[PDB]
Amino acid sequence: MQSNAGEFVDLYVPRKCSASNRIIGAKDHASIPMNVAEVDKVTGRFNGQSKTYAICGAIRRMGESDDSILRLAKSHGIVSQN
Amino acid sequence: KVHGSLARVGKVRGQTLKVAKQEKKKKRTGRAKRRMQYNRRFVNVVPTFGKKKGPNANS
Amino acid sequence: GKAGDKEWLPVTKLGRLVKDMKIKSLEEIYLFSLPIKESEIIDFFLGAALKDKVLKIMPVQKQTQAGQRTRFKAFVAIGDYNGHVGLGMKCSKEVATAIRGAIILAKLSIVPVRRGYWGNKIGKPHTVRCKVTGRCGSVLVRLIPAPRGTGIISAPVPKKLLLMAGIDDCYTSAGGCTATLGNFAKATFDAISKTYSYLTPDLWKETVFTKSPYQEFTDHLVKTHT
Amino acid sequence: MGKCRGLRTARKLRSHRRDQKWHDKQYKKAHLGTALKANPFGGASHAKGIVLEKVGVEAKQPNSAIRKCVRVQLIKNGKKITAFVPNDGCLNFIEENDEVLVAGFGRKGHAVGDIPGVRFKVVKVANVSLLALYKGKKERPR
Amino acid sequence: WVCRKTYVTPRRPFEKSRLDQELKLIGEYGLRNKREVWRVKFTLAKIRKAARELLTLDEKDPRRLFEGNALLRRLVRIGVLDEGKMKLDYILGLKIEDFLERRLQTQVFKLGLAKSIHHARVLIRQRHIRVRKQVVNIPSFIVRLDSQKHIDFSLRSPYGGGRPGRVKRKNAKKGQGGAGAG
RNA sequence: AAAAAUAACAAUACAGGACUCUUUCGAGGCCCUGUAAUUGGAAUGAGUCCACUUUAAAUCCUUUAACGAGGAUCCAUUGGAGGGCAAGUCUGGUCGCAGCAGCCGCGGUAAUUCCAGCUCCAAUAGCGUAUAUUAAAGUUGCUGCAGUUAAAAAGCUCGUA
RNA sequence: CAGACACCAUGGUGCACCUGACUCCUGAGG
Repeated sequence: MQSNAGEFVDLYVPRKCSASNRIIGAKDHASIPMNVAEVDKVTGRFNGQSKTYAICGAIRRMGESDDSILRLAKSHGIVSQN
Repeated sequence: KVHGSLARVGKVRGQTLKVAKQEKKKKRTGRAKRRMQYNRRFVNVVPTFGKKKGPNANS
Repeated sequence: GKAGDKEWLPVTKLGRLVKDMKIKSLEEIYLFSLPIKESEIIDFFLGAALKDKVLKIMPVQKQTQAGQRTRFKAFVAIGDYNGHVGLGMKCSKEVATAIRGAIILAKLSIVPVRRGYWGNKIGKPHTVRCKVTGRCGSVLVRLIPAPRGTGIISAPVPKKLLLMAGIDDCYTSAGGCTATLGNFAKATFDAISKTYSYLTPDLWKETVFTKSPYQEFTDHLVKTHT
Repeated sequence: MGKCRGLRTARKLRSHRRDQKWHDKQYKKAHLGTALKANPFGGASHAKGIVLEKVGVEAKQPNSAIRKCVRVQLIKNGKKITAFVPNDGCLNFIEENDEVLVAGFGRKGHAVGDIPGVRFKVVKVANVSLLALYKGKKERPR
Repeated sequence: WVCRKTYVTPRRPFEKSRLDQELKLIGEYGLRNKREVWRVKFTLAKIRKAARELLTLDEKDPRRLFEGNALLRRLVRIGVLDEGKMKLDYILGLKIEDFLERRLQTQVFKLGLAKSIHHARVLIRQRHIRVRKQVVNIPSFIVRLDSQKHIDFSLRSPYGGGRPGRVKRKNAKKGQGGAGAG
């Protein structure tokens, strides 16, 4: 949370989400991301360089999360048989 | 209830008598006394002795 | 005479990283939103300028099979004056024991409270950026930001919490039951924490998310088990 | 909640609030003038009367004591009232037809302590202050 | 005609920690009582409210401009506030101490003939100084900038020079009646 | 309603802390705060008072020759100290008696609530008390109330204002 | 489930109680 032209107030900058556009606050439970490994393709065999999605308390308790992850993953690629 | 009869009055005061200590010193006037409380409490003897203790406590 | 001691026992990845100093502050942990189940982590990063205030020492009871039984319920609040605070309740057989456990519980629960401004933007935060409300049992405390030099205008029990919170200027109104003190402190505790939970337009700007310290330090944290 | 809030409903709010105001006990007693009519304070603050008689009152439980009151008829109000006599062994200085200045207690319009029918306390005996007699600043002139 | 109080009474009569705070201010700045502290509390609260009002007025508005400048100028004249800061935001940050420090008593300590925040007050009240060629008998006063350049002994205390009263002469006759034996 | 006096400063005798010396103990050391013993100069009007002033004429103020502080004094009070409530795990006395007590409650013999004394606290030339009204009180709820069960939806529908 | 199933009233009281600082200090040596 900035003050003025871009002075830093603040204790830290929290994680956000894009499955419901709501911040992960402050020490909350059921808040974790999900590193899917990339594969380099064509020759196979995992190469880095994680794709990370941020999952909040809210989505998980409302049993959304399964579908959400696929929408997020597909939209930016890449998984075989899409 | 309603009743009508007074009985005993000033029973305790009929056997307690007052006495006096007089003065070594006057009980202090205005500004001087107000200043004196702050000095006696804090600037003396800068507090380092004891804890959890009243100004008239026997605890 | 008497003297303290300290010992570290990890049962989890987080404890090992803290002592090894791959984590240097609680802020990292809070950001990742991972639990803290070891008091030593808070002690190691701070362990100084932590004031413990016992809010009440009040007893409660239950009736046992033969005559009465009674026990002491203690409320302890902890916090630095830099924007971190905790609250812990413990009930034990004696007064001393109840407070001793309560302190440990208070440290564990330590949570960041966001600090902001009334309208200012220069000279560093003196209040909160948003009005935050918390409810406990039909008591509602509403914190409203106040400008500089106003001071904390609150009842003694919420005022102490606000002081630790780093809110030096605040208007409050509390409505509901005023006889109950454990509820009053709890409701104020709910309110202060809620500042991070508010999304401001200064906080909109988005981030690419953690890759988790568990995954990244995985190799490091083989010691005899990952 | 439960109220009207249109664009012309000023009149309805204004009168509804007025109508409901009267329910409250604290409001009603004062506004109907009941307080003046029943109790001698409300429309006065202090009142002087002549002592009718000295009463001993074998105080209603809880608390076992003889409370000891005086009965006073107030000159201004014209009402007979039993008033507590405070201070230790201070009953004594009251005499029948010797006046007293009476004032309210502290509940206001309602009985105090463990004793019903008393809601007033004496302040001066012989118009020269019971307090001053008790301390011994001043003497009883009568 | 019309009259007004210069002090304020807070809503809680016993509040131990605050009472201690107020006693400490009295000690530091040599005051008579809590009423002296309340006197500053009343003034300071009004200054902050003045500031706060101005600050919520629209900018480039005659009323905000004219009264803003006036409030600032007054606070700089008495040397509470400095004009290298000089806006509403900074006025809010002022506290009770900042006023007390610019009083006549605390200047009479800082230079001149007092030895303490005790002594100073008694010296002023006993007319040992002029501020200029003008006696001042009031220790709670608040001097302006260029009035701290003229605090000096009086000609009506006869040490530091001045016409013999009856206190210098009293000391003379402890040598001519105490030691003169008559 | 306004100003804010009824003493301020050293000395010494002590209780103390930065500084120095000493292994430490201890001692020196400046700033003093109190508490003795009294003081030493040094000050000021409260009173007292020629003179000048005030004013219709006066008074008082603001002006001043000559006077006015070493102390239990030139000598401040009014309530509180069980809880709310700041300050007695007081000492004597009483013992559910006298009283205390807005309210909650004390007192029936080892009374931290009484009655005195002592000490301490709070405000301080003011403070206590009674009472009206206001705030707190979102316990009248426009902003901003509650109505399943805590006080509270008309038996139900039509229906005009 | 799918055997039998009756009168019976009354009665009083108090003290449950609230704070943290590890020595038997070793005492030939130390």
